[PDB]
Amino acid sequence: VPCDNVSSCPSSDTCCQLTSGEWGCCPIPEAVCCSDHQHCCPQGYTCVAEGQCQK
Repeated sequence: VPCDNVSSCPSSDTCCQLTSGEWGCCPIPEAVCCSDHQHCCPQGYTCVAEGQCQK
C-alpha cells in the first residue's frame, strides 16, 4: 500500500494529506475507469452521454 510510512490504509486507498505535516487515508469510493478519462463507472460499465453508465 503506497501511502507513506506515517499512516496505514487497507486495500486501494488514496493519500489525503492535511495542512502539510501529517498524511491520512481517505475512504476510497471504488475509483474505476470508463471510456472517457473525465469520468468513472462501476467495473464492467462505461460512461455514456457523460451522465449515466452503460454496458
